[PDB]
Amino acid sequence: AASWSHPQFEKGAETAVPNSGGGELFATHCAGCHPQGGNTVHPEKTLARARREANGIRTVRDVAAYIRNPGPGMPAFGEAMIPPADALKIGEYVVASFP
Ligand code: HEC
Repeated sequence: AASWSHPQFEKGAETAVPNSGGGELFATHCAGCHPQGGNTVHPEKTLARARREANGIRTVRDVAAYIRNPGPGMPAFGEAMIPPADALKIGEYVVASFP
């Protein structure tokens, strides 16, 4: 934006980003408390499939919903921090990763 800079018709360059990967997003937002799918804050609440499913957290979209209003000691993630597409990726990684 110099004095001589011209108007543009082009728009939306800002949002032309790659889709982030689930593993990286997990490492960034979750692995601190859930390393290797465990739980360092509440030891009984691991991400092991049977345990997630005991509370009805069965699918990718169950994960992506759970993080919006989770249990004590876990922060809630709203949609500015973890947009819907990113929530799905994190759900995918949880389901693909922790038996
Ligand atoms: C620590 C500050 C946490 C961060 C960051 C994340 N989680 Fe978490 N998680 C944490 C606690 C203390 C608990 C137990 C809450 C309770 O009910 O007592 C959990 C639980 C989960 C679960 C399972 C819920 C259940 O079985 O009832 C899941 C599926 C889960 N957490 C996923 C998850 C994801 C995907 C995160 C990053 C986006 C994440 N957690 C962050 C502690 C913390």
